Amino acid sequence: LGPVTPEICKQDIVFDGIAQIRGEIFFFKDRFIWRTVTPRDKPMGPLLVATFWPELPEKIDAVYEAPQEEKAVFFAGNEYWIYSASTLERGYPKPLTSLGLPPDVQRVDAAFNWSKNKKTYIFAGDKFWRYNEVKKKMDPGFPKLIADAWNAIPDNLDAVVDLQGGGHSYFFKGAYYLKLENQSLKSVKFGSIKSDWLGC
Ligand SMILES: [Ca+2]
Ligand SMILES: [Cl-]
Ligand code: NA
Ligand SMILES: [Zn+2]
Repeated sequence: LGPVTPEICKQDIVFDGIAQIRGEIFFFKDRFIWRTVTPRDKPMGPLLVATFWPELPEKIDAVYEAPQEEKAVFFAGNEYWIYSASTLERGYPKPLTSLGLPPDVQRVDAAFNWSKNKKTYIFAGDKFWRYNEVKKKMDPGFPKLIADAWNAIPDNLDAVVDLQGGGHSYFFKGAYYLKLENQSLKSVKFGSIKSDWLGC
């Protein structure tokens, strides 16, 4: 007798964060992860996030992999953790203020590094920030409003990821994802997370 764990396809799971880390896609839900190497193939899981990142709290809010450093950055509450493989770095968790976020944002929604410009975007409610990974600082003139800067992208995102050299960013909210053409921000298509990411 084991405890009940979430069942993809049989339940409507809205993930906390999604990230491609070291060529693998991770879907995070509470203490668990499912992973796959290519999107429409049914992911292995649930594994426990603790067998890879033991220091992470029981729920993350957003995850991305900083491309250059190939470090995984996880947000949970008003802290973030940066790892190289399963090794937590020097002095993490740090408050979100060490990333350049204002002390008023107490949690973020979704985060990704966008291959279109290799800048990191951090989404929180109706706003986002663009973080410079080489200068290790936020770019000026942020936060901007998602409604003002993105095309057909909803506020309160769940997760965002840009896979590989695929040239699409994927915004996940509720049961659907929006697929953005990185070369044509005008062209946004929608699809179903269960059918297209979880291979249900
Ligand atoms: Ca989230
Ligand atoms: Cl995310
Ligand atoms: Na992400
Ligand atoms: Zn079942």
